[PDB]
Amino acid sequence: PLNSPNVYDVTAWRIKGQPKVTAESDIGAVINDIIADIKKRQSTPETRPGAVVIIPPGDYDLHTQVVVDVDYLTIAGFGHGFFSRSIKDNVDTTGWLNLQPGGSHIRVLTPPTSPQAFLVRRDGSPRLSGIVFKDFCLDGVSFVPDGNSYKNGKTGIDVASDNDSIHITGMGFVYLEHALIVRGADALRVHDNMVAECGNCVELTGAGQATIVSDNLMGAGPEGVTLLAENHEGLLVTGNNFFPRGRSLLEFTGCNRCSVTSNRFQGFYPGMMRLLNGCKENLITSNHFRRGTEGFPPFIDRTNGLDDLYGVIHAMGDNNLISNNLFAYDVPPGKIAPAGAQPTIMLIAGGDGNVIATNHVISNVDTQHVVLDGSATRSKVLDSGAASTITSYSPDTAIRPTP
Amino acid sequence: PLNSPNVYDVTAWRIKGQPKVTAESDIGAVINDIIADIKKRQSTPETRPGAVVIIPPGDYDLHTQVVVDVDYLTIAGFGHGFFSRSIKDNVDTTGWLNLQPGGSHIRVLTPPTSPQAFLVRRDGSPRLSGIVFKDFCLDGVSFVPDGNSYKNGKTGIDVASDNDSIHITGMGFVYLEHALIVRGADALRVHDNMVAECGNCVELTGAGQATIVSDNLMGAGPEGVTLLAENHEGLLVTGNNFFPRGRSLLEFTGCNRCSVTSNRFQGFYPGMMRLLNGCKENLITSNHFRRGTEGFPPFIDRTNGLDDLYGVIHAMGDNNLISNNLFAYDVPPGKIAPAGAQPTIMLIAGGDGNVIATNHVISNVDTQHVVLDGSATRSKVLDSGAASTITSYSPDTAIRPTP
Amino acid sequence: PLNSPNVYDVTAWRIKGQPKVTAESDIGAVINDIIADIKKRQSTPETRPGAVVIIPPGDYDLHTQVVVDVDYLTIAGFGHGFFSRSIKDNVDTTGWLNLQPGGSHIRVLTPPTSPQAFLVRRDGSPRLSGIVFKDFCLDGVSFVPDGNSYKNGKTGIDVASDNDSIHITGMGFVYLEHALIVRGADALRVHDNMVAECGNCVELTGAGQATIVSDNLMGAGPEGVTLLAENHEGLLVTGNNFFPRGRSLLEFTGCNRCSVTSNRFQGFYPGMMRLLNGCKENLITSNHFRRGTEGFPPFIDRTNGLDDLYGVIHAMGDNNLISNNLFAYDVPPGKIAPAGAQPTIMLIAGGDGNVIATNHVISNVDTQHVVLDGSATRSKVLDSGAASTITSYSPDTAIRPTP
Ligand SMILES: OC[C@H]1O[C@@](CO)(OC[C@@]2(OC[C@@]3(OC[C@@]4(O[C@H]5O[C@H](CO)[C@@H](O)[C@H](O)[C@H]5O)O[C@H](CO)[C@@H](O)[C@@H]4O)O[C@H](CO)[C@@H](O)[C@@H]3O)O[C@H](CO)[C@@H](O)[C@@H]2O)[C@@H](O)[C@@H]1O
Ligand SMILES: OC[C@H]1O[C@@](CO)(OC[C@@]2(OC[C@@]3(OC[C@@]4(O[C@H]5O[C@H](CO)[C@@H](O)[C@H](O)[C@H]5O)O[C@H](CO)[C@@H](O)[C@@H]4O)O[C@H](CO)[C@@H](O)[C@@H]3O)O[C@H](CO)[C@@H](O)[C@@H]2O)[C@@H](O)[C@@H]1O
Ligand SMILES: OC[C@H]1O[C@@](CO)(OC[C@@]2(OC[C@@]3(OC[C@@]4(O[C@H]5O[C@H](CO)[C@@H](O)[C@H](O)[C@H]5O)O[C@H](CO)[C@@H](O)[C@@H]4O)O[C@H](CO)[C@@H](O)[C@@H]3O)O[C@H](CO)[C@@H](O)[C@@H]2O)[C@@H](O)[C@@H]1O
Ligand SMILES: OC[C@H]1O[C@@](CO)(OC[C@@]2(OC[C@@]3(OC[C@@]4(O[C@H]5O[C@H](CO)[C@@H](O)[C@H](O)[C@H]5O)O[C@H](CO)[C@@H](O)[C@@H]4O)O[C@H](CO)[C@@H](O)[C@@H]3O)O[C@H](CO)[C@@H](O)[C@@H]2O)[C@@H](O)[C@@H]1O
Ligand SMILES: OC[C@H]1O[C@@](CO)(OC[C@@]2(OC[C@@]3(OC[C@@]4(O[C@H]5O[C@H](CO)[C@@H](O)[C@H](O)[C@H]5O)O[C@H](CO)[C@@H](O)[C@@H]4O)O[C@H](CO)[C@@H](O)[C@@H]3O)O[C@H](CO)[C@@H](O)[C@@H]2O)[C@@H](O)[C@@H]1O
Ligand SMILES: OC[C@H]1O[C@@](CO)(OC[C@@]2(OC[C@@]3(OC[C@@]4(O[C@H]5O[C@H](CO)[C@@H](O)[C@H](O)[C@H]5O)O[C@H](CO)[C@@H](O)[C@@H]4O)O[C@H](CO)[C@@H](O)[C@@H]3O)O[C@H](CO)[C@@H](O)[C@@H]2O)[C@@H](O)[C@@H]1O
Ligand SMILES: OC[C@H]1O[C@@](CO)(OC[C@@]2(OC[C@@]3(O[C@H]4O[C@H](CO)[C@@H](O)[C@H](O)[C@H]4O)O[C@H](CO)[C@@H](O)[C@@H]3O)O[C@H](CO)[C@@H](O)[C@@H]2O)[C@@H](O)[C@@H]1O
Repeated sequence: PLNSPNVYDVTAWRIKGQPKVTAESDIGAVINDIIADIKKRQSTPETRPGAVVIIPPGDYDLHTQVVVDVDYLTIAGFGHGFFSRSIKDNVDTTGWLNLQPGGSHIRVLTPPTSPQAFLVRRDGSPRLSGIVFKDFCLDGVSFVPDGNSYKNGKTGIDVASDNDSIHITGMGFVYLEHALIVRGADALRVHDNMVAECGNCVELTGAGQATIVSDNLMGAGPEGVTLLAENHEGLLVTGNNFFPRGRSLLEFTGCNRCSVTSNRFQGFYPGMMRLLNGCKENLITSNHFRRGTEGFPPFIDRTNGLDDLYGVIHAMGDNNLISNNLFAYDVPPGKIAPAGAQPTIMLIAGGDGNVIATNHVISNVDTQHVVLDGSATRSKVLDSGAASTITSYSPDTAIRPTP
Repeated sequence: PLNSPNVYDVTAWRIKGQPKVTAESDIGAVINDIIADIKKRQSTPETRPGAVVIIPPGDYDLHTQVVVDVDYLTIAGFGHGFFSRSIKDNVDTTGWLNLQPGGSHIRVLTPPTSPQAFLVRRDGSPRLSGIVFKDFCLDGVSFVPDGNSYKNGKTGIDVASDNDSIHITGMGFVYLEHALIVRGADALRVHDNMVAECGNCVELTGAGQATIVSDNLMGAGPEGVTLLAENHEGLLVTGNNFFPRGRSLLEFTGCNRCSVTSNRFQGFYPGMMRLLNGCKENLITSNHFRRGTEGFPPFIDRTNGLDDLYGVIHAMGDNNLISNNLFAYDVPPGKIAPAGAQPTIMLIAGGDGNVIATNHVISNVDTQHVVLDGSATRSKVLDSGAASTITSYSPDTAIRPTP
Repeated sequence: PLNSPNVYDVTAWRIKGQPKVTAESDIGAVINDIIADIKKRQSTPETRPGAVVIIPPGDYDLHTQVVVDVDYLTIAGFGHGFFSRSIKDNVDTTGWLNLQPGGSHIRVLTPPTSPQAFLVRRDGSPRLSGIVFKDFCLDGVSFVPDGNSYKNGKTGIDVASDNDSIHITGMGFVYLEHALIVRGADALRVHDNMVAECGNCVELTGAGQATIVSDNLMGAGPEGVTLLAENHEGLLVTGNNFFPRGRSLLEFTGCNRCSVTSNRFQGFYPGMMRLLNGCKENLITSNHFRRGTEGFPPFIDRTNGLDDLYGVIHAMGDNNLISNNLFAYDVPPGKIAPAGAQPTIMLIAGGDGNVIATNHVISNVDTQHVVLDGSATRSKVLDSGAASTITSYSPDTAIRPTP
């Protein structure tokens, strides 16, 4: 294709001894054989620049899990190929000109014994570095036992060992229980992807540093996360459009000194944003939050099991700045839990020194813009509603009502 | 080029029955023939993954409108090829080493009755999904009757059918009356494009959902729009650099629960930002606004017909938050209209519950930072200027002057 | 590879009469020969659409400086190939599977008399236009006399003449004294790059207009700048993750009407953000600032020579809005300079009309959240700390303490 042995076309690669295996029959087997060829040629720590695996547009079955254990592997297609399998699965499709996702289309047909399509893992040293996934489609094909479960035990990309400077861009993920998992992410960029109709979209697990999640379209399922970060420092979440129907849109546990700025959040359940287990010194600013109710009939009675006192934002931690956000709450009074409750927009569930400043709230019913738990200390609430919209169970909250 | 029938090189493709037609002579005919080949091979609703059309760098004439009616079509070049035809058309080009745009360079030479270079449209179902335009140049070549009219009736890309997950990235648009139009956009991304010296840059028409317009350079002409959205819900506009000389830089009509955050706006006329016809619950925050005067001699006496009482931001609708913006106004007193008037920076033209908070204004003349129309109800103006810079003709506006 | 003479593969291109000069031995010489071939074929101002130079993954030595003097040259690899040479140089690498960066990997081995790998420069008109550098790695290989000096006199990309619509995206820069310098930038985009372990990351010198620096990961060295801009107008800095250890993370000199919004800033020294020499009318909003101390043993005793009274933000100029930011200051008393001093978070060193509004500061010791020099005029401090945390030596500062 190019005059370099480090450029692979999955549609041109023949597996020695298995002449019937094609990218169409098992792209997993073809890419593992390509990686074996890389490891054969690149055999010292000063001769391992990696390679690019090109996936032309087409339909490819993946039966065999790909183990990515080399630095600077690029897996690159020519399109994210996103298609709403959720709408297809729930309407009359008579006369429809297309019935599945496309582009550089990998159908994830992994067994339960190796359920991640791409397992990015190296035992040993150093951190896996500079791996790129871009411009292709990972499709779990079906949920179990029906299209509305958001369950199938399949993962698109699982990075399971400490990693540096990974770049996930221009991807499409659809109908995976877990689209993308990255554990121990250092200097990760999840940028300009379509991650929708997955049980869970992006899970940043274990710990992380200096990460950017930007310019993504994401929608998850009601038992799953849209974006989750665990023990991240300096994660920046910006320019994302998060839409239903994750249990949450943004969930941090033990994340400190992170920034969630300039995003759009639309959810159908309480607890769209959760800062859990002592999140400290986070900036939650310049975001648009819309709490609505489900319009799509197959999900109308589906819930994340939380009531409207949980908060649109539910925060437990110290010295977070929740500022300069707009909250638009519109839930029919008969869909509010418990019956006759004032919904909570921002709940300070616990912690010291949290500051809520310049937030504009619109609701169709009487709401508490801010509730602060009895355990909250040295809280500040400025210009985020009339006195009558701010509930401090804590005796020491300083409150400036909107004039 | 690759071992897939779904990868096309426009410079290698021969049209059966028209053997002398090349990408150089009519790339539109070549791409139409390629799309016919895709539809011949991809002949069932479960065998349509689409294809990539590759445009090497070069000068290509497009005479025949391309009709894109297949899902997951990627059209990709290797460069946006942007060149200022505006400077070229208006100065002495003696000894100039280049006189036109380049990269993957499509000269748009469409007939007046089929003027859009790319018409993206399908009659039937489902929505066209996952189409990608990237990394090429669409050039309208000339404006008529002269280079400064911003008129030629040509469009770069016109999406005229309901669409899902379209991605427009790394493009160059120049000297088109309309660069990009997208009707009924759902989960659209207009990302990291150069759209400049077009009459109109980006028109998001009809209605839309869950769209991101991010990281673009845009500049339009005095009778057209830079970014227009009509009846959008959850549109996120972030990281854009909007420069002159559109009639407006951002124009929303009937848009609700949208966000315009972390952009740079430079305009030479009033009405740089317009929220029109009852826009509700939009966040307008963390933007830099610069109102100046035309410095390029060919356009010095051009106007958009609006006076300085119209506003840098003109807002008509309910419950918008306009916060944490900087406005730098510098217009020679002789060019301010009406004669001797104080320019208006933010005009609330009408609507209920709008909040203006924490805005810094600089002006070379005495200005009203905020004017509220008499018809505005339950408005708040916080820390957006001294009492002498806020005019509320509405009697129920709550004003906290900057201390 | 494709049926166009404007598509070059550096691994396929042979220099006629120099068969020993390959991409591997001197990719500089190869690309210079490709540019001579472009110039020979594209011989008139109406036949210069430019070309693409494709860099497959591999290890390539660059001994000869590349002179880019043609419009619409795209130089494109398949991977940024980033690897921490800094960690590699300072820890036990026994059993390490990789010891250097990779991807589309250019080892910069330039002579001291032509030290920039890529010099983008043209004498004559018009401005160089539409040049693209994407998806490859520029590696300076070593700092001298040891890995921790940040010194080698090498530059990755130096744009030395006036330019329009340049695009730098998906790049990796490592172990260069200067990664990227762009003089006289007009409509430049530095987007989604990895620029780390360089003495200086991005220097926007001379003057500039309408530029975007977005979605980058950047880390410099203690004598150098992360992002520098000189006399820029309408620069937008957004979505970036700036980490240590530059002298500063953002340094503006004489920049006016620019915007720094929705970024993450982590530094180990005072003066993380500097608005120097009369910066006017800039927006600094919705940013996360973290001032910490060096944790990586090899750099523990390194400093940028400034004391803790300099400021996390140091501003000298008029009418800047510094609002809606979070500052997390944690420096052990034994590392504060001078010993026993009260650190300053935001210093207004001078100028007229600066506004500081809605800033949340956390500090491990008592700090002055805001200090205004005696020379400051018409300053506003709103909701950026209790009265005991704001010090105005200027008599005309209006202060509203946080309630
Ligand atoms: O909530 C987001 C979440 O839901 C998913 C599906 O599980 O996305 C659903 C989506 O639309 C829901 C909505 O419409 C469904 C509908 O169709 C669409 O197709 C139309 C025809 O061209 C488009 O014009 C329209 O814009 C599309 O939304 O399906 C039926 C026909 O197939 C129509 O009756 C519907 O219009 O359902 C309610 C019904 O009132 C509407 O408000 C929605 O448009 O959700 C968003 C909008 O809420 C949209 O992007 C999706 O299509 C999943 O992808 C997400 O995770
Ligand atoms: O003094 C700063 C100094 O200490 C270091 C670590 O030695 O960092 C601590 C840190 O937090 C200080 C902070 O919280 C302390 C602590 O508080 C929890 O318990 C309180 C019960 O009294 C609750 O009120 C509070 O909500 C809980 O978070 O938090 C730690 C758990 O992470 C526990 O070790 C403590 O018990 O002190 C006050 C409360 O007293 C809070 O406002 C702070 O969060 O200091 C910085 C803030 O300056 C913060 O990042 C750290 O976690 C060291 O690095 C510092 O130099
Ligand atoms: O307002 C943006 C809008 O206008 C367009 C043109 O229709 O962009 C023009 C632009 O600059 C206007 C400005 O400069 C014009 C001038 O400078 C250009 O050319 C020089 C040499 O080729 C370059 O060195 C310089 O950087 C260019 O800007 O062009 C003429 C001929 O070269 C010179 O006489 C000018 O100096 O006009 C005045 C000076 O007359 C300056 O204040 C301007 O810079 O607008 C922006 C800056 O305002 C800049 O990026 C553009 O070049 C169009 O592209 C936009 O939609
Ligand atoms: O009570 C909420 C409940 O109603 C639903 C629709 O059944 O949504 C309405 C909505 O808006 C409420 C809001 O505006 C009402 C209305 O106002 C227009 O007319 C007024 C009188 O001339 C003007 O003062 C105002 O500026 C106009 O916008 O808007 C409707 C059309 O969109 C008209 O039919 C109404 O007359 O009520 C007050 C004004 O009384 C405004 O602040 C509101 O915008 O409710 C939500 C906000 O809570 C908003 O998104 C909706 O448009 C239903 O969905 C809700 O549960
Ligand atoms: O309406 C604001 C608008 O007016 C201008 C003048 O057209 O500013 C008026 C304003 O400032 C006056 C002031 O400006 C300093 C000046 O130079 C600074 O910047 C240079 C780099 O760009 C440095 O080399 C120099 O050392 C700096 O002092 O700023 C301009 C360029 O930005 C230069 O033209 C100026 O020389 O002049 C005095 C010095 O005499 C300074 O203290 C001021 O900063 O006037 C009021 C104060 O009365 C102030 O609020 C305004 O900024 C224009 O620059 C503005 O955009
Ligand atoms: O400050 C940024 C600046 O420093 C550079 C190096 O010059 O980046 C360093 C970095 O980490 C510093 C840190 O840990 C380094 C350390 O750990 C890494 O490796 C571990 C697995 O081997 C990972 O689990 C961990 O996440 C990595 O940070 O490297 C050594 C070898 O592994 C270990 O001894 C270290 O623990 O140093 C202190 C402790 O010494 C920790 O607090 C830090 O994580 O900083 C960035 C994050 O901004 C991270 O990616 C780097 O590894 C340079 O690249 C930057 O300009
Ligand atoms: O499933 C809902 C039932 O569970 C309870 C707990 O037995 O509600 C849990 C719930 O709301 C609790 C709530 O109240 C607590 O704190 C108050 C102030 O400190 C105190 O007076 C209450 O006695 C105590 O229960 O939390 C907030 C205050 O933080 C308040 O608004 C709530 O009433 O926990 C979630 C919040 O974290 C809510 O979604 C949920 O309702 C019982 O009350 C429910 O019937």
